[PDB]
Amino acid sequence: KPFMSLGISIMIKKPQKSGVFSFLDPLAYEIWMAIVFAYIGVSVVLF
Amino acid sequence: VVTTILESPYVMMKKNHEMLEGNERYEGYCVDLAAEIAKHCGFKYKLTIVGDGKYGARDADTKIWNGMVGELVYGKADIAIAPLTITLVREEVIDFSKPFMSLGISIMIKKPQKSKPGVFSFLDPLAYEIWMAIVFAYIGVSVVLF
Amino acid sequence: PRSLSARIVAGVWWFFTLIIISSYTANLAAFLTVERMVSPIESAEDLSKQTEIAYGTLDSGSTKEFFRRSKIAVFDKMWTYMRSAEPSVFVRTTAEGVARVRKSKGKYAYLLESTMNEYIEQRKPCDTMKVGGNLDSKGYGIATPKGSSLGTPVNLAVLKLSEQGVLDKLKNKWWYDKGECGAKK
Amino acid sequence: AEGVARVRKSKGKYAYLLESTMNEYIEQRKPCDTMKVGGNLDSKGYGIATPKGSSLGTPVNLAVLKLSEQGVLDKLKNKWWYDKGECGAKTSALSLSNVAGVFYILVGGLGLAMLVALIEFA
Amino acid sequence: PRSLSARIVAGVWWFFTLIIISSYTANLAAFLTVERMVSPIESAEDLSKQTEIAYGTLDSGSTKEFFRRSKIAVFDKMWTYMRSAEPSVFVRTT
Amino acid sequence: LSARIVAGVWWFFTLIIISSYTANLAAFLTVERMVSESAED
Ligand SMILES: C=C(C)[C@H]1CN[C@H](C(=O)O)[C@H]1CC(=O)O
Ligand SMILES: C=C(C)[C@H]1CN[C@H](C(=O)O)[C@H]1CC(=O)O
Repeated sequence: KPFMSLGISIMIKKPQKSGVFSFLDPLAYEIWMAIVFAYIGVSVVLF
Repeated sequence: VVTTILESPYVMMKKNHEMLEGNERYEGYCVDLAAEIAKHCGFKYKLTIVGDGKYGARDADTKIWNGMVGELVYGKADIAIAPLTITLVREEVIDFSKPFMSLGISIMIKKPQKSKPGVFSFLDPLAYEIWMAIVFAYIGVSVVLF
Repeated sequence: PRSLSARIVAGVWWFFTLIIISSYTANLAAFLTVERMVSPIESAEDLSKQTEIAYGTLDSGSTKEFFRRSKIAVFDKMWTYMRSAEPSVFVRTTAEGVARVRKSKGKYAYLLESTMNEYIEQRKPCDTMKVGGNLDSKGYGIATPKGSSLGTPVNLAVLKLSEQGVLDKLKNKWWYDKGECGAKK
Repeated sequence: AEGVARVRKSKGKYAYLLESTMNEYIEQRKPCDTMKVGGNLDSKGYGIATPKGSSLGTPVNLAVLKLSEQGVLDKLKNKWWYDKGECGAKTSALSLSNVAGVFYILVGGLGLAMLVALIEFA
Repeated sequence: PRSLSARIVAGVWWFFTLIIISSYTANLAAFLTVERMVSPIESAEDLSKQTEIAYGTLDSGSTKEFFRRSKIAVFDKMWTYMRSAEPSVFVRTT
Repeated sequence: LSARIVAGVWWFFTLIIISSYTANLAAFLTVERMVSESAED
């Protein structure tokens, strides 16, 4: 009689997921490039 | 002779069972399964419900097995196809085939309705840790501007 | 007037509370979308550690004998409770246990094998459910008298039907296919 | 080991079909980038094999059932699977550190602004 | 200006309406997230298995005979409920 | 009039930005609640 019960399964690779940077990620680093260039670009116009 | 027991959805009486006869007045999992086993072994069979309506158990003082296992040991039936748990106490008196269904003891409870959130649940989207920290930053900004 | 330091501080703080409130809206939207509820009794140890929620098994069968013959701390404690519980916590039939759960107003928990539990979970008015993983690993088998001529063929037959996936199909036939609540203003 | 290594070196392009036991084992092993998904495709089991018609068959059978009912097999599994697990072993929907780092960059702002003020009056 | 009583009033009120509008945005987003999900169709075949909503055909015609003479897992189950249903689920006309 | 419309359109700008942020983050946490069920895939 089975001393251990099992079944055929599927093994897949799931990457580990990991701050201020994480709060910056939905901005995707491109808000610092676009919104800041537009920030100094608006402040230069008002200047 | 195949012994079994009425248990949903293993063995159930058909709606029209009063006008039916033989093995055609029974339906369920164990019925189709019994049909399959009988087809593989190639024998004619007759489905019978256990007399006392019990499962295999031995009484302590009398040492007499009741139920379907009792019907097997005492030669009242030739095979038992039912939701019968394979146990050691049963395996000592009769022979079990390999499990055709795997199970285990579980817990059946009633679905609880969500308790009222109150004052502490609307906070949850902003953690108590985050409340303490947002307050530390609150007084930490107001001290700098100071 | 306008100060540069206080301006940029106010700015960083503004961005801050922005991140904060966006996170709040996000998390609340998530809570409302999924509406996941914490399990009332999750672990099997939660029944043994509390005396408020009653729990029991059938008056006879392999489950009751599993608690009777158990040397496990949790399961032994549970059996110790169930044997000493007044009024009677044991039931005669499965239907009686289920009816006791539904008429208990959530005060009674029914310890039953996963199969019937999965079945009743599919029956109206669908107010019952299975919580946590199984307490053990067992199985149902076709019984034959000791030294029967039918033992060898039934043994080979079960394996044949299982490997070709007929057992899983039949189980789906009588459990989840005719099941009232399937697939889990 | 080859299948697992092929999953890990495949960059997620390869999926390994294996028995649930070994999968549960590897899911507990470093670098810990692998996992089991979905329920089992079927229901099988491991058993103690004896030559056909052996004198040892019946006692080992009853022995297996005996050990199983007293729960030694499951304890043994916890011992060799989940007790030493490097990956496995504080789960909530929210973690502060996502919204928290801004506290630190804000402190960067407070210190720098304070600093430029100090150099402004100096 | 800096009046503290009125200031803390404005702050607490700001936070209050803040939480409120966040709750509205969240709830509306959730609502609109639920709306476009798949409605029961073959799950209405699972809904045919749910007994809260009654469902039926004409008392005579090709549809009723489609359910009567059906060997399909779903449609036959539907017939099994409809013939045994209390109260009667069949209608005379469209 | 110049700086006025500049500040106004900029207001709309950062408004759309923070709205996109809140929306995307809502998707993030909703997906976090959500799981990754069939083996037939
Ligand atoms: C339904 C009954 C009384 C039987 C069926 N299988 C289990 C058995 O074989 O013992 C019993 C249930 C239980 O013990 O909870
Ligand atoms: C419109 C009616 C009553 C007729 C038309 N064709 C079907 C028939 O041939 O019976 C009926 C509709 C139905 O049975 O759903």
